[PDB]
Amino acid sequence: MFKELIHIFRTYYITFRYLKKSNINFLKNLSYTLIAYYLIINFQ
Amino acid sequence: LPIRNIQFARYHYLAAVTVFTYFATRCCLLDYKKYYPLASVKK
Amino acid sequence: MNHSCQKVFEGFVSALYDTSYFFRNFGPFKATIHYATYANYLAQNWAPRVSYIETSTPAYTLAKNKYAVYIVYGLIGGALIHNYMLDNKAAQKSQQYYLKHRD
Amino acid sequence: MFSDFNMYEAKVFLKAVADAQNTFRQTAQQENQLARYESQSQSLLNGSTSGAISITGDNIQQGRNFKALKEVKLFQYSNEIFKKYLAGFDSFSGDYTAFKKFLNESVKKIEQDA
Amino acid sequence: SILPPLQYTYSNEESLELLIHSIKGNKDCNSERKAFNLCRSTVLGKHVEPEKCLDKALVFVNCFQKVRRDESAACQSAFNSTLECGKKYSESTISLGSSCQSQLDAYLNC
Amino acid sequence: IGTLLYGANQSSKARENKVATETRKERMAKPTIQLTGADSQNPPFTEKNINDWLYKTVSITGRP
Amino acid sequence: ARLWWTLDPSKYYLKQISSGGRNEILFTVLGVTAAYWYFGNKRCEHYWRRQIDNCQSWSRAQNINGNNLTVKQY
Amino acid sequence: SLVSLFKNTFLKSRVIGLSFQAQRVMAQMAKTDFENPDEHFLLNDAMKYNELVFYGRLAENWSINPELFGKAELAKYNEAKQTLIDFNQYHALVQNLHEFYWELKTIYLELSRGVATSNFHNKREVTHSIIESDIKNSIHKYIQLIDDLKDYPEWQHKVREEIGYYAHMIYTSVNHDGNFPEIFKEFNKVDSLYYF
Amino acid sequence: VRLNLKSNVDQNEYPFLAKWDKDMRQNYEEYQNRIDATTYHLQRSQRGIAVFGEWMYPRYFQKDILELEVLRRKQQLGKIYPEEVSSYTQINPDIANDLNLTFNAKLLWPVRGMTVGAGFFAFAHLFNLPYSFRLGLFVLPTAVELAFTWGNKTSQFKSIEFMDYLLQYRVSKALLEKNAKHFAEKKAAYQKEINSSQSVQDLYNQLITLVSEQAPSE
Amino acid sequence: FNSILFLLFFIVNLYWFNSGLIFFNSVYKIHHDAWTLIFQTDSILNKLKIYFFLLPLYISSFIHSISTWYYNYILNFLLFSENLNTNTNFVDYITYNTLLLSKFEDFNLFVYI
Amino acid sequence: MKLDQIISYYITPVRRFDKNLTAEQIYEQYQQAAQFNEIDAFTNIRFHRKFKEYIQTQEQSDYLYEKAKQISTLAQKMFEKKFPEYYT
Ligand SMILES: CCCCCCCCCCCCCCCCCC(=O)OC[C@H](COP(=O)([O-])OCC(O)COP(=O)([O-])OC[C@@H](COC(=O)CCCCCCCCCCCCCCCCC)OC(=O)CCCCCCCCCCCCCCCCC)OC(=O)CCCCCCCCCCCCCCCCC
Ligand SMILES: CCCCCCCCCCCCCCCCCC(=O)OC[C@H](COP(=O)([O-])OCC(O)COP(=O)([O-])OC[C@@H](COC(=O)CCCCCCCCCCCCCCCCC)OC(=O)CCCCCCCCCCCCCCCCC)OC(=O)CCCCCCCCCCCCCCCCC
Ligand SMILES: CCCCCCCCCCCCCCCCCC(=O)OC[C@H](COP(=O)([O-])OCC(O)COP(=O)([O-])OC[C@@H](COC(=O)CCCCCCCCCCCCCCCCC)OC(=O)CCCCCCCCCCCCCCCCC)OC(=O)CCCCCCCCCCCCCCCCC
Ligand SMILES: CCCCCCCCCCCCCCCCCC(=O)OC[C@H](COP(=O)([O-])OCC(O)COP(=O)([O-])OC[C@@H](COC(=O)CCCCCCCCCCCCCCCCC)OC(=O)CCCCCCCCCCCCCCCCC)OC(=O)CCCCCCCCCCCCCCCCC
Ligand SMILES: CCCCCCCCCCCCCCCCCC(=O)OC[C@H](COP(=O)([O-])OCC(O)COP(=O)([O-])OC[C@@H](COC(=O)CCCCCCCCCCCCCCCCC)OC(=O)CCCCCCCCCCCCCCCCC)OC(=O)CCCCCCCCCCCCCCCCC
Ligand SMILES: CCCCCCCCCCCCCCCCCC(=O)OC[C@H](COP(=O)([O-])OCC[N+](C)(C)C)OC(=O)CCCCCCCCCCCCCCCCC
Ligand SMILES: CCCCCCCCCCCCCCCCCC(=O)OC[C@H](COP(=O)(O)OCCN)OC(=O)CCCCCCCCCCCCCCCCC
Repeated sequence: MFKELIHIFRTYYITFRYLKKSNINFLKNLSYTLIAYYLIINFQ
Repeated sequence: LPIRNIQFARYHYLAAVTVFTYFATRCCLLDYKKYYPLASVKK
Repeated sequence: MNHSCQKVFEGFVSALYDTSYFFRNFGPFKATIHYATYANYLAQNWAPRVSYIETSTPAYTLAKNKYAVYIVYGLIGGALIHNYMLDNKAAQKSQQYYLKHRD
Repeated sequence: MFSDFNMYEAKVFLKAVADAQNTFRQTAQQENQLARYESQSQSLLNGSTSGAISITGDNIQQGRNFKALKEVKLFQYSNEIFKKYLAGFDSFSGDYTAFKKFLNESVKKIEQDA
Repeated sequence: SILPPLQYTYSNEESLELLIHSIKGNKDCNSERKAFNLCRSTVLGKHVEPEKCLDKALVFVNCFQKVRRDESAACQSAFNSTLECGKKYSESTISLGSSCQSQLDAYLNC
Repeated sequence: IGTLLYGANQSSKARENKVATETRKERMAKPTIQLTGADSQNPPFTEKNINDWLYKTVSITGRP
Repeated sequence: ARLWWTLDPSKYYLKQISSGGRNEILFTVLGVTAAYWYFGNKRCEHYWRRQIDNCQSWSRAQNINGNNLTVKQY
Repeated sequence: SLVSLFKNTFLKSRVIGLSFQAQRVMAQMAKTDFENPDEHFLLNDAMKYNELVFYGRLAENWSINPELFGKAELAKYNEAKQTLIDFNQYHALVQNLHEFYWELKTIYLELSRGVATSNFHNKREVTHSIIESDIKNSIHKYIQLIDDLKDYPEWQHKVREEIGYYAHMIYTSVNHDGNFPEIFKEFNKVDSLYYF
Repeated sequence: VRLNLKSNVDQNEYPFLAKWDKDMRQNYEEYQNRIDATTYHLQRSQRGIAVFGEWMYPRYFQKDILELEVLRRKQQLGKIYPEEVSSYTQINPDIANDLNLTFNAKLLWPVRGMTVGAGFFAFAHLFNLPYSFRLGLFVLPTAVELAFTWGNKTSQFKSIEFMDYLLQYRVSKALLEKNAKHFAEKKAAYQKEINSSQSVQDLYNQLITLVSEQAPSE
Repeated sequence: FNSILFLLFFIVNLYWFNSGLIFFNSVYKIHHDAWTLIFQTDSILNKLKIYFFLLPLYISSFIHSISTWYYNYILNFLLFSENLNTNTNFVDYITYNTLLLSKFEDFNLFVYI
Repeated sequence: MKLDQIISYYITPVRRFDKNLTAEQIYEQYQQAAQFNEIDAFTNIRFHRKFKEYIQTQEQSDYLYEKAKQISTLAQKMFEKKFPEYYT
């Protein structure tokens, strides 16, 4: 899902090509942390 | 090759996605202030 | 661009690059970034999990690796049910306490 | 238990009853608050005129005629009644029911002696 | 906690009795309640000079007290049946079933 | 480090003690309260509201 | 187009630790303890409450400067 | 010294375990390209790559207590430490090459956005002096790197195949007029012929 | 209740009270429609089933309850004038900044965001950046300012506090106007006898404390 | 002779002076007139402790006293007017003003900046 | 949350009164509770501080305050009888 979204953005947007796989992985980690925080907090 | 508790992992992923979408979109918890004009009244 | 603006832009970009390099490669800052990177790797790629690839024979797989999911489910369900029962008990206790205190 | 229509009827009726009780409270409180303001203003004026107290800036100072102040008389009589009738009230480490019984007995004694 | 705290502690029996009496009153003396709400809606009648609503509030309270004080024997019997059914429903911790709508309707039609 | 922390704690205790002394002196500066008769037989002092009477001059009659 | 949707876990995160399965029971115990503490505090705060409305519940208001709050009838 | 014993045991275990994998990790890094040398570890499988990266610094810096070490054990620990230092140097070299590759790719992306069909707002017919000079200096540095990598035929071949691809794309992206001969003088010697 | 819009208060004798009543009656219809809509939404969401409803009715429909409370208090107040906001500035310096975000009083432009965007535009012009890039860098700070501006239910909470304060102040003012004539005569002797402007309640409390401390019990 | 070392020492001195100012302000609020009883105590140990822990305050007060003395001398020279309030000798004046710390009673470095 | 539980939050703010009391009697009780007397200034001081030790519910608060008001009213009447001069 996240991989597919990143792939579509990379293949369609020329400017997105600047980001490295390392930067993509950092965004992935931040997104996973934020999703976990959202799931936990919504029940609090 | 064997994956332990693969069915459990699938169900956990599905439940996580369902809960995240539920909370993000509030699809089940709609708003009816728009429907109020188009509703009858009692008392 | 105009050559004067080119001089200004070159100076600005060189300053930005030098600042970034100094902040990243400074001793204490470098150590902090290194340890934080390894910690983030551990947190993301080695979080607690219930499903994993089993590359060991049933004779070489522990019973914990076979009943961990059941143990976790039991723990979580028992915690939730016990919390619900404690909520009911607290409700009853408060009701009785205040009723006997007055009205 | 009951239909939602009946539940909402009950909710509305309870809201009305609560509002009526609030109306009673507001009426009584407003009347007694006007009376209290009038009484306090008159007491302050009487004290200032008689010289019992001197009111300057944001402070009240004891005057030469302090002993004749109506507030002083009220305080003395309050102490006298708390001694004669409502004795032991200040330090009564009893149960709530015992405290209520003590208050009732004190009220009865005051009524008898009045 | 976000839920409001309770002011007066009502026993289960008292709560059920007051609820049933409130439902009965909302039918018996709705006119007085409506007049009281109308008089208390205004700023002058709500905050500044609430005393003007005192008579209407007294009338509404008298009507509610009359409703609470079941005078007719049939009314007392219907209220007792409804209250017993409500007590059973409340005390039924097991999966709940039939409702008390029939008994409520009989008490309201009494 | 331990003795420096102890010295800081001692200075804080000194400040707190002087504040307590000032407030207690202010409380004692008030006129004495004479408890006689019923009040003397039933002193107002109680653990529930002792802070109201702490460091307050009271003239009380009793049997030592 | 290519079909890609699937609920199956990714093999990148399915690795085990050297000593056996991943640290699941320990983290579950920690989470249970944290949830117990949190819900106990919430229940204690929620259930043991009452609202007392009387004269002693009101105190004189003051500004952020500490002075008593009074507004003129301008 | 219980604390010293625990520290030495941890250091030995981690260092030896990762020294046994440094060969595979470096082989995978060499196999992968310069755009994302850690692409395999990030996407497919992290074969102790992050562990090596983390524990290289510890091997370099943290002290040792020989009295807690044996003879063969100490020799093995020294060998593992040297292997980890070599891995650190290899990673630094790979990072430098990757950053140079991304510099060239940034130039290529700047050119591509200029010729993009969607670029209805920043369409420029003639290449400008700033980017021309950037291309010239980047090509000069690439030629210098190729010369410096003469003693490592495999490294030179990989550097060509990876980095010079974008240089060839830049060459193709512009017409052969203006300052083009001077800009691509060094490239035309060998590199242009290779990318044909 | 469909209250009439013609206030029954005498403007000649109770001007502020008449004005307050007129404003309240004028806005009552609209605020009552909004309150009815909110209440209907709440009750239908409660009537919903399982996760679509009752199971999580009281705890997750918090914004609706907050809006209902704000609407009720604003209906009771009728209208808000800048004088009262300045008065409450004593305890809440940002009272206006919170009331503007709580109520639809005036259209709010992200002035700070637009200024930052203009600065980025100047930077882009100086360094010869594309117009698309500078337009994006103008939009981004505007979006950040709008995101940080809208929402902010803490502003709604502070608006509720301010509205409670204002309602109490208006009730006290109405009582003052009602009893001004009655207290006129007493007011002159109080002005001629007491040179302090402090409140009668505060002075009487201080006098009670002074009596309790200094007066002999006897 | 290093700029980095100079800046670090200056920052440390600023933090120490701010902490001393806060401590002195609190102690003065508590000892409006009795602060000297503890600040200038005859005990050598207490005197040394106070001087060491308020060195930034004492050096700042010394600099302020020197500056005020020189400024007053300049004013007297230019205007042929009076003395430095009184005819206090240089040693007495400087010692008195350096020992006096009440000048920092309402002063906080962070607030001033 | 069901209506059976929600209605509790609307039943709680209603004070409990005997069903045989008229509205006039309830209003008289409220008037007696809110009554004002000069001597209240000190009797209130001596009463509320004590009542803080026992008040945990609104019913207890109501009962204690009503008894305090009744005592204060009796004391006010006795004081008026004793000191007719201040009230002429
Ligand atoms: C109300 C709440 C608040 C809302 C606002 C919230 C904003 C939050 C912050 C946004 C920050 C965005 C910028 C960072 C992302 C990355 C950008 C980037 O790569 O930078 C370099 C890249 C520029 O690269 P370049 O080298 O200059 O371009 C050549 C390369 O070839 C180009 O190669 P490329 O493929 O890489 O470039 C594609 C580039 C796109 O750039 C382009 O190539 C062209 C952009 C303009 C297109 C204009 C339309 C052209 C005609 C199409 C047909 C339309 C017909 C309409 C009429 C129909 C009638 C039936 O695509 C993007 O920008 C990607 C992100 C786009 C989405 C996010 C931005 C949304 C902004 C919406 C508001 C715009 C302002 C108000 C406008 C309305 C006023 C009335 O982007 C920019 O620097 C520009 C950024 C975009 C500026 C705004 C343009 C308008 C966009 C409208 C989108 C509408 C979508 C519908 C939903 C809208 C709901 C609100
Ligand atoms: C400076 C450092 C660097 C900073 C960088 C910036 C970012 C921040 C990084 C910081 C590091 C932490 C980040 C969070 C971790 C991220 C993990 C991740 O991305 O992994 C992706 C990776 C995704 O891989 P995948 O291939 O997509 O697989 C995922 C599928 O979901 C496959 O999932 P699965 O199948 O493996 O499922 C997961 C497994 C995981 O479960 C566990 O083992 C965990 C359990 C919970 C334990 C919680 C422990 C918490 C301890 C806290 C202690 C206090 C901390 C205080 C800190 C103070 C500061 C010192 O769950 C279960 O076992 C399911 C349990 C379901 C229970 C069902 C109950 C049924 C009851 C009924 C019983 C039967 C009744 C029958 C009645 C019959 C009547 C007829 O995830 C995993 O593989 C791991 C699983 C996911 C774990 C999520 C953990 C999130 C934690 C968030 C913590 C936030 C705390 C914030 C604190 C703020 C304080 C101010
Ligand atoms: C507000 C909430 C905050 C908390 C939540 C946070 C959540 C978000 C994540 C945060 C991530 C970012 C953290 C900030 C970055 C830290 C960077 C840093 O430390 O800088 C040093 C680093 C310098 O070290 P270096 O250059 O890497 O090393 C060469 C130096 O010459 C040094 O040479 P040396 O050989 O003399 O010294 C080596 C070592 C000092 O060496 C020693 O004296 C021995 C240390 C222990 C070694 C490991 C023995 C383990 C034994 C087994 C334990 C088992 C426990 C029970 C479990 C059993 C079952 C599994 O000193 C260090 O460098 C210490 C680094 C940190 C600890 C490293 C050890 C990790 C493993 C043990 C702890 C975790 C438990 C694991 C259990 C499982 C193990 C299988 O850079 C700096 O100097 C920067 C300073 C400025 C930055 C801030 C400094 C903060 C200092 C914190 C110290 C904490 C000590 C541990 C406390 C434990 C309390 C329970
Ligand atoms: C403006 C402030 C921004 C601060 C950012 C946060 C602090 C730094 C990160 C600390 C570690 C975080 C945890 C690990 C996450 C994963 C790291 C990772 O994989 O990143 C690399 C990955 C590779 O990208 P790259 O472009 O090739 O590398 C960066 C370029 O070299 C260079 O491009 P550059 O643009 O990054 O250049 C630097 C530029 C920065 O440019 C910007 O303006 C950045 C704009 C984006 C901001 C992103 C904000 C993310 C917020 C979450 C951060 C996680 C920690 C906090 C968690 C709680 C948050 C509530 O300016 C600076 O130097 C910023 C100040 C740096 C001072 C760092 C002080 C020590 C660390 C203190 C925090 C440690 C946590 C302590 C926890 C508590 C302990 C008690 O970089 C990214 O993820 C891209 C985004 C940048 C992330 C932050 C900077 C990472 C620097 C890592 C350099 C490593 C050496 C390079 C290879 C050398 C081989 C020989
Ligand atoms: C709880 C409250 C307090 C929290 C304090 C947190 C403090 C964190 C500070 C971090 C400082 C920097 C660390 C640098 C690394 C140094 C250590 C090291 O290299 O690892 C050595 C040791 C083994 O490493 P290794 O040899 O390289 O093994 C990996 C290789 O792949 C080789 O692998 P292998 O196959 O050979 O197997 C080796 C196995 C070996 O593993 C072990 O031996 C460790 C097993 C676990 C612990 C076992 C012992 C348990 C008892 C401990 C008793 C301690 C008592 C302390 C008493 C103190 C009294 C003063 O390694 C593992 O499996 C690693 C496990 C990693 C676990 C990651 C957990 C992530 C999730 C955390 C959040 C969960 C929230 C869920 C909520 C969901 C609710 C629905 O690793 C660890 O110590 C694991 C540390 C992982 C946790 C660190 C990050 C925690 C951050 C939490 C979130 C906070 C966010 C807050 C906001 C952000 C701003 C504040
Ligand atoms: C609040 C703001 C709202 C604004 C709304 C704006 C809506 C914008 C919708 C854009 C749709 C997509 C096209 C633009 C973005 C493309 C991005 C992309 O990846 O494309 C790159 C590519 C272009 O790049 P490329 O093809 O060179 O590919 C890149 C190749 N390299 C890397 C080698 C350089 O695709 C396009 O841009 C295609 C553009 C097609 C344009 C079609 C226009 C149709 C106009 C119809 C008008 C109809 C009028 C009818 C009137 C009737 C009257 C009666
Ligand atoms: C030009 C414009 C450009 C725009 C670019 C924008 C890019 C944005 C990229 C980031 C955002 C992506 C959002 C994707 C949608 C959300 C998906 C989601 O919620 O899941 C995230 C992830 C799982 O999904 P994903 O990793 O994507 O797919 C894996 C397939 N196997 O979930 C995680 O990994 C989170 C961690 C938890 C996972 C579930 C764990 C098990 C669930 C049960 C937990 C039980 C806990 C204890 C018990 C509680 C209950 C009692």
